[PDB]
Amino acid sequence: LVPRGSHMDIRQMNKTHLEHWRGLRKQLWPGHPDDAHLADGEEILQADHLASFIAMADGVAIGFADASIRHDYVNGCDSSPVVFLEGIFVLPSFRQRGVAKQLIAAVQRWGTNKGCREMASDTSPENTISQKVHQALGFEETERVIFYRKRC
Amino acid sequence: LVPRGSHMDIRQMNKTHLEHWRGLRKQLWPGHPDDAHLADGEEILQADHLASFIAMADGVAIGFADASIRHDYVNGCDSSPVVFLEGIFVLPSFRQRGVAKQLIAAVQRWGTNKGCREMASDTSPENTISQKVHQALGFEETERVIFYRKRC
Ligand SMILES: CC(C)(COP(=O)(O)OP(=O)(O)OC[C@H]1O[C@@H](n2cnc3c(N)ncnc32)[C@H](O)[C@H]1OP(=O)(O)O)[C@H](O)C(=O)NCCC(=O)NCCS
Ligand SMILES: CC(C)(COP(=O)(O)OP(=O)(O)OC[C@H]1O[C@@H](n2cnc3c(N)ncnc32)[C@H](O)[C@H]1OP(=O)(O)O)[C@H](O)C(=O)NCCC(=O)NCCS
Repeated sequence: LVPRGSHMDIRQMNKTHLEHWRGLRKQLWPGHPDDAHLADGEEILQADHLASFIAMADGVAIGFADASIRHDYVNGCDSSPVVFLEGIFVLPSFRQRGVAKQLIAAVQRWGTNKGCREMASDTSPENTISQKVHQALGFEETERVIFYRKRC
Repeated sequence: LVPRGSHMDIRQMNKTHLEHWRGLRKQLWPGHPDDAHLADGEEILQADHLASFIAMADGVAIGFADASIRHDYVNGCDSSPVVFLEGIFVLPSFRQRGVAKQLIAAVQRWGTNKGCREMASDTSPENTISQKVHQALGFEETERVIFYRKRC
């Protein structure tokens, strides 16, 4: 069978996606231990406010997005709760083809169905590609900020 | 009575502080309507996770701080929940005297007693004075980021 190509599926990560997801995520956060990633998957799966999305193509995972629902203050946002995009990543060899586009779309649709008026997100200044992408997908830059931590 | 000066009290904003607080806050967020500020005071007062602190000096309000407890992800933080410093402001004519220092201290002590391992905060790049202050009070700059919003 050849006149076509071979479909891509954006699916919500359930437990049978845990290794595909872990595999891609190790490349978004190289520095976060396999154990850590596993812990996270468990947490995500079970939580009402956490969701992930995997973009499967011909039985393999080529991109994912990590969304959460924020009930706290959220830089540049007017309403609550907010659908935040915590992490999105598409295998190099599949970028600029609308994958992250669909992934982000499925993170919006999830957050809409969960009450969220706005889909927030964030990126690093050194991340120009990320910055552009956000703009291309209709995200408006709201504010830039510096964060601090102090132990209690 | 003269050999001394005249004590300053950092107190947690209850309802009999609502106009002193509103008065100072109008100068942190000029652009937020008196109505809005009032709404906020009500909300703060009643919520388990919201707290404010007023620095009273000789019966008048000279500085305040707005803290919240964050249960969502928090840029540059390792634990949850986090005591976030949403807003701090000290009348011009009282800065550089340790007021914000005590105010921030009382926001830490509140957030400690509420489980928080870390006290987070944030500021704008154009805010050099804020930036310095944070450093002086032992806050380490964790990360800088750009935020985005998209409607759902
Ligand atoms: C951000 C990232 C997920 C984008 O993936 P993607 O597959 O390239 O996304 P899309 O192809 O759907 O791009 C959507 C839009 O961004 C633009 N864009 C994508 N890649 C771009 C690039 N590398 N440089 C400039 N513009 C780019 C597309 O042209 C545009 O399409 P449009 O014609 O509808 O405007 C990224 O490439 C990634 O996979 N790697 C690093 C992870 C990262 O940056 N994370 C961000 C938050 S954690
Ligand atoms: C940030 C602000 C609250 C500081 O108030 P403050 O009364 O001056 O704070 P403190 O005097 O307790 O200062 C603590 C430390 O910061 C330093 N500092 C204070 N003001 C400073 C200034 N104007 N320039 C440089 N360093 C400064 C103090 O020297 C230092 O004391 P230390 O000897 O213990 O290191 C500010 O001045 C304010 O009131 N106005 C604008 C509001 C704002 O910037 N908000 C920030 C987050 S919403």
